[PDB]
Amino acid sequence: DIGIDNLRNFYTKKDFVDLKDVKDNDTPIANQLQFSNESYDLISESKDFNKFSNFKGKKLDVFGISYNGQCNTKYIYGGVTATNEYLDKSRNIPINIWINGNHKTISTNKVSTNKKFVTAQEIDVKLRKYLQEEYNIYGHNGTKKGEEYGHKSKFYSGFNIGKVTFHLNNNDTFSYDLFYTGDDGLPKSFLKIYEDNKTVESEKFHLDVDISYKE
Ligand SMILES: [Zn+2]
Repeated sequence: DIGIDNLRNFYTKKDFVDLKDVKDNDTPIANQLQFSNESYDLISESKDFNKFSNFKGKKLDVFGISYNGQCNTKYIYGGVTATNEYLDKSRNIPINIWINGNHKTISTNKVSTNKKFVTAQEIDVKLRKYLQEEYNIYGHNGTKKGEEYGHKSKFYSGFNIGKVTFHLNNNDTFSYDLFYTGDDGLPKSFLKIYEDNKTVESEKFHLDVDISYKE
Protein backbone atom coordinates (compact mmCIF):
# COMPACT_ATOMS: atom_id res chain seq x y z
CA ASP A 1 0.00 0.00 0.00
CA ILE A 2 1.84 3.12 -1.22
CA GLY A 3 -0.09 5.24 1.25
CA ILE A 4 2.00 3.84 4.14
CA ASP A 5 5.27 5.23 2.86
CA ASN A 6 3.61 8.43 1.57
CA LEU A 7 2.00 9.31 4.93
CA ARG A 8 5.34 8.75 6.62
CA ASN A 9 7.30 10.81 4.10
CA PHE A 10 4.91 13.69 3.47
CA TYR A 11 3.92 14.23 7.10
CA THR A 12 7.17 13.49 8.89
CA LYS A 13 10.26 13.71 6.67
CA LYS A 14 9.72 16.02 3.70
CA ASP A 15 10.25 19.66 4.62
CA PHE A 16 7.01 21.60 5.18
CA VAL A 17 6.22 24.69 3.16
CA ASP A 18 6.85 27.70 5.37
CA LEU A 19 6.68 31.08 3.58
CA LYS A 20 6.32 34.41 5.36
CA ASP A 21 5.35 37.76 3.90
CA VAL A 22 5.17 36.54 0.29
CA LYS A 23 3.14 38.24 -2.45
CA ASP A 24 0.56 36.33 -4.42
CA ASN A 25 0.99 36.81 -8.19
CA ASP A 26 -2.62 38.02 -8.76
CA THR A 27 -3.45 35.73 -11.66
CA PRO A 28 -6.99 35.54 -13.07
CA ILE A 29 -7.39 31.92 -11.80
CA ALA A 30 -10.22 31.84 -9.25
CA ASN A 31 -9.25 28.62 -7.41
CA GLN A 32 -5.48 29.16 -7.14
CA LEU A 33 -2.97 31.49 -5.54
CA GLN A 34 0.64 31.44 -6.79
CA PHE A 35 3.96 32.34 -5.14
CA SER A 36 7.16 32.53 -7.21
CA ASN A 37 10.79 32.10 -6.33
CA GLU A 38 13.92 31.75 -8.50
CA SER A 39 13.49 28.03 -9.05
CA TYR A 40 9.77 27.24 -8.95
CA ASP A 41 6.26 28.46 -8.47
CA LEU A 42 4.09 27.20 -5.61
CA ILE A 43 0.39 26.95 -6.47
CA SER A 44 -2.15 26.83 -3.64
CA GLU A 45 -5.53 25.33 -4.54
CA SER A 46 -8.71 25.94 -2.56
CA LYS A 47 -12.50 25.66 -2.70
CA ASP A 48 -12.80 28.94 -0.72
CA PHE A 49 -12.93 31.15 -3.77
CA ASN A 50 -14.11 34.15 -1.74
CA LYS A 51 -11.06 33.97 0.53
CA PHE A 52 -8.76 33.54 -2.46
CA SER A 53 -10.34 36.57 -4.16
CA ASN A 54 -9.64 38.66 -1.06
CA PHE A 55 -6.04 37.37 -0.97
CA LYS A 56 -5.19 38.07 -4.63
CA GLY A 57 -2.11 40.19 -4.87
CA LYS A 58 -1.71 40.46 -1.08
CA LYS A 59 1.19 39.71 1.27
CA LEU A 60 0.51 36.30 2.77
CA ASP A 61 1.95 33.47 4.80
CA VAL A 62 1.85 29.85 3.58
CA PHE A 63 2.36 26.69 5.62
CA GLY A 64 1.74 23.00 4.97
CA ILE A 65 2.65 20.09 2.75
CA SER A 66 3.49 20.53 -0.92
CA TYR A 67 3.71 17.92 -3.63
CA ASN A 68 5.50 17.99 -6.96
CA GLY A 69 4.08 19.59 -10.06
CA GLN A 70 5.24 19.51 -13.64
CA CYS A 71 8.22 21.47 -14.89
CA ASN A 72 8.77 24.32 -12.45
CA THR A 73 5.73 23.96 -10.15
CA LYS A 74 4.74 22.61 -6.72
CA TYR A 75 1.22 22.35 -5.27
CA ILE A 76 -0.31 22.82 -1.83
CA TYR A 77 -3.97 22.61 -0.79
CA GLY A 78 -4.86 25.81 1.06
CA GLY A 79 -2.24 26.71 3.67
CA VAL A 80 -2.63 30.47 3.21
CA THR A 81 -3.19 33.21 5.82
CA ALA A 82 -3.11 36.99 5.83
CA THR A 83 0.50 38.28 6.83
CA ASN A 84 -2.20 41.40 9.37
CA GLU A 85 -2.14 39.98 12.91
CA TYR A 86 0.22 37.90 14.97
CA LEU A 87 0.40 36.91 18.53
CA ASP A 88 3.12 38.51 20.63
CA LYS A 89 4.61 35.07 21.26
CA SER A 90 4.21 31.65 19.68
CA ARG A 91 1.53 29.66 21.54
CA ASN A 92 2.17 25.97 22.16
CA ILE A 93 -1.20 24.31 21.53
CA PRO A 94 -2.34 22.10 24.46
CA ILE A 95 -2.75 18.47 23.49
CA ASN A 96 -4.94 15.99 25.33
CA ILE A 97 -3.82 12.60 24.12
CA TRP A 98 -5.15 9.09 24.64
CA ILE A 99 -2.63 6.38 23.73
CA ASN A 100 -4.21 2.92 23.83
CA GLY A 101 -6.68 4.37 26.29
CA ASN A 102 -4.14 6.02 28.57
CA HIS A 103 -4.55 9.81 28.90
CA LYS A 104 -2.05 12.54 29.28
CA THR A 105 -1.81 16.26 28.60
CA ILE A 106 1.26 17.81 26.89
CA SER A 107 2.33 21.01 25.25
CA THR A 108 5.49 21.35 23.16
CA ASN A 109 7.35 23.87 21.05
CA LYS A 110 6.95 21.28 18.27
CA VAL A 111 3.21 22.10 17.95
CA SER A 112 3.05 25.87 18.14
CA THR A 113 2.11 28.98 16.18
CA ASN A 114 2.32 32.78 16.40
CA LYS A 115 -0.42 33.31 13.82
CA LYS A 116 -3.56 34.83 15.31
CA PHE A 117 -5.58 32.70 12.89
CA VAL A 118 -3.64 29.57 11.90
CA THR A 119 -4.58 27.02 9.27
CA ALA A 120 -5.78 23.70 10.59
CA GLN A 121 -3.25 22.27 8.12
CA GLU A 122 -0.27 23.92 9.83
CA ILE A 123 -1.32 22.58 13.21
CA ASP A 124 -2.18 19.08 11.93
CA VAL A 125 1.06 18.57 10.00
CA LYS A 126 3.13 19.75 12.98
CA LEU A 127 1.13 17.47 15.27
CA ARG A 128 1.57 14.37 13.12
CA LYS A 129 5.32 14.95 12.87
CA TYR A 130 5.41 15.19 16.70
CA LEU A 131 3.31 12.01 17.05
CA GLN A 132 5.72 10.20 14.77
CA GLU A 133 8.75 11.46 16.70
CA GLU A 134 7.35 10.50 20.11
CA TYR A 135 5.03 7.53 19.45
CA ASN A 136 6.32 6.15 16.12
CA ILE A 137 2.74 6.13 14.76
CA TYR A 138 3.83 5.64 11.14
CA GLY A 139 6.76 3.38 11.93
CA HIS A 140 10.44 3.72 11.11
CA ASN A 141 10.91 6.99 12.97
CA GLY A 142 14.69 6.41 13.16
CA THR A 143 14.97 6.54 16.98
CA LYS A 144 14.03 4.34 19.90
CA LYS A 145 11.11 6.56 20.86
CA GLY A 146 7.87 4.62 20.77
CA GLU A 147 9.40 1.13 20.78
CA GLU A 148 7.20 0.39 23.82
CA TYR A 149 4.11 0.29 21.61
CA GLY A 150 5.43 -2.47 19.35
CA HIS A 151 5.36 -3.07 15.62
CA LYS A 152 2.19 -5.05 14.89
CA SER A 153 0.60 -2.62 12.43
CA LYS A 154 1.18 -2.39 8.68
CA PHE A 155 3.27 0.74 9.37
CA TYR A 156 5.58 -1.37 11.57
CA SER A 157 4.11 0.60 14.49
CA GLY A 158 1.82 0.12 17.48
CA PHE A 159 -1.09 1.91 15.87
CA ASN A 160 -3.53 1.80 13.01
CA ILE A 161 -6.50 3.94 14.18
CA GLY A 162 -6.42 7.54 15.25
CA LYS A 163 -8.06 10.92 15.18
CA VAL A 164 -7.08 14.52 15.74
CA THR A 165 -9.90 16.75 16.93
CA PHE A 166 -9.70 20.55 16.96
CA HIS A 167 -11.69 21.54 20.00
CA LEU A 168 -12.69 25.15 19.85
CA ASN A 169 -13.51 27.12 23.02
CA ASN A 170 -17.22 27.15 22.18
CA ASN A 171 -17.12 23.27 21.96
CA ASP A 172 -17.43 23.28 18.17
CA THR A 173 -15.04 20.70 16.79
CA PHE A 174 -13.74 19.15 13.60
CA SER A 175 -11.52 16.13 13.09
CA TYR A 176 -9.10 14.43 10.74
CA ASP A 177 -8.31 10.71 10.49
CA LEU A 178 -4.60 10.15 11.28
CA PHE A 179 -4.37 7.06 9.05
CA TYR A 180 -6.38 8.26 6.02
CA THR A 181 -4.59 7.57 2.74
CA GLY A 182 -7.08 8.99 0.26
CA ASP A 183 -8.34 7.09 -2.73
CA ASP A 184 -4.96 5.90 -4.01
CA GLY A 185 -2.36 6.54 -1.30
CA LEU A 186 -1.00 9.60 -3.12
CA PRO A 187 -0.59 13.09 -1.61
CA LYS A 188 -2.65 14.75 -4.34
CA SER A 189 -5.51 12.70 -2.88
CA PHE A 190 -4.90 12.57 0.89
CA LEU A 191 -3.86 16.24 1.22
CA LYS A 192 -7.17 17.38 -0.34
CA ILE A 193 -8.57 17.46 3.23
CA TYR A 194 -6.84 20.86 3.50
CA GLU A 195 -8.49 22.41 0.40
CA ASP A 196 -11.02 24.36 2.51
CA ASN A 197 -8.14 26.51 3.87
CA LYS A 198 -9.86 26.19 7.26
CA THR A 199 -8.39 28.37 10.02
CA VAL A 200 -8.80 28.47 13.79
CA GLU A 201 -8.18 31.27 16.27
CA SER A 202 -4.94 30.05 17.80
CA GLU A 203 -5.57 31.28 21.35
CA LYS A 204 -9.04 29.73 21.49
CA PHE A 205 -8.65 26.02 20.79
CA HIS A 206 -6.84 22.89 21.86
CA LEU A 207 -6.24 19.43 20.40
CA ASP A 208 -7.70 16.07 21.43
CA VAL A 209 -5.75 13.16 19.96
CA ASP A 210 -6.65 9.47 20.11
CA ILE A 211 -4.39 6.69 18.82
CA SER A 212 -5.06 2.97 19.15
CA TYR A 213 -4.91 -0.39 17.38
CA LYS A 214 -7.38 -3.01 16.20
CA GLU A 215 -6.11 -6.26 14.57
ZN1 LIG B 1 -10.92 18.92 24.20
